[PDB]
Amino acid sequence: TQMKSQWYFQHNIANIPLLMIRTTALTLDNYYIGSRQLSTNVTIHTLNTTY
Amino acid sequence: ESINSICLSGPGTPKIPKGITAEAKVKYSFNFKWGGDLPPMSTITNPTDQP
Repeated sequence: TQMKSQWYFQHNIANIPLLMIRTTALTLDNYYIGSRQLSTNVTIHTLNTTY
Repeated sequence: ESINSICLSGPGTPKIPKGITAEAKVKYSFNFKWGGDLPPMSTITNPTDQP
């Protein structure tokens, strides 16, 4: 909306970002299961915090 | 100069004062078309351009 139909020097507009695209990879047919194996629970390893 | 002087005795030959050069010119325009397959082309950076 800030880029009006007017002419601009190419030096001025060169670095102005004229589009942002956001994309994420998806599955529709495996939406809940995803890549789950065996149990719904996933195992996380951690450093004992208490020591 | 002697055979030029004999030619100057003939009709239509001009009178030009000594030390003057007479001149004539035409402006021409020859019309052409150039034909071919589409040529290549190149471009210039926007930041380093007519400021």
